[PDB]
Amino acid sequence: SGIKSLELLLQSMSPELMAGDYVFCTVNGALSDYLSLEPIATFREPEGLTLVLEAEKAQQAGLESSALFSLITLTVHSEAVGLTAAFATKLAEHGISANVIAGYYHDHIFVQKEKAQQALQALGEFAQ
Amino acid sequence: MSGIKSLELLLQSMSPELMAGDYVFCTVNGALSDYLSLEPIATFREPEGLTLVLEAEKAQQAGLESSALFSLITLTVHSSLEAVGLTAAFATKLAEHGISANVIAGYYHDHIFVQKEKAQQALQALGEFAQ
Repeated sequence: SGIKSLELLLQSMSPELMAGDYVFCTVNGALSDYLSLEPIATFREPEGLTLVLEAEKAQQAGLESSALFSLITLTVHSEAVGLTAAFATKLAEHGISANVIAGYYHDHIFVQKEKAQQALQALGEFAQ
Repeated sequence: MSGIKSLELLLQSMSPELMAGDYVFCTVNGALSDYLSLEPIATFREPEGLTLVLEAEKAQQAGLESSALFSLITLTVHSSLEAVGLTAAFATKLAEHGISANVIAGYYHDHIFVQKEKAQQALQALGEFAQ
């Protein structure tokens, strides 16, 4: 019953592909300097500020970014350990890299834009 | 054959490093600009509100109420934002020891928030290698 409580958690898992193209940038400066860019996500690394922002905004401000990513919010309904291992393994099996940002309420997964539809279908296999 | 490349990554050290500080997760209302003075290490704009990841006592005496304490581990292992198998590898190493991870992918490295009490065990799990 400690085994199968994870399989129950995974069955309640529900992926949601969100709107917008995203890019990861790294900048040097105060977070305050980049507020007008309205980034969805922020991380202060010792190497500099990570901005996750709409690809539109990134090139309007002419930042050297990354490949385009799509955002999948991951919901569970609703607990045990192994959730991240499970969804990341499922994505890995389809040659999809998962760049996860834990928010307060949900896990947010950034996948290659070209692989977004593939990732949604793969993660949607759990609720069956 | 994508599953075998994942296995090869699992069998490697994540080269973990424990960072200074106790961290907490918070959800707040309104603009990030309101909270700049708190100097959050991480930010996420969720539909349900702004997530802030903050030093324990920066959050505590800003009146945001007690969260569970987190330690921060960075993976120094060499990788990009499109290396398939890496999240599965580190997430698996942690799960094998009963450790839940709150992962934030940075531009350069993955950063993992684990419960403060499990910080040394997370280092041990993450630092495991085959050869």
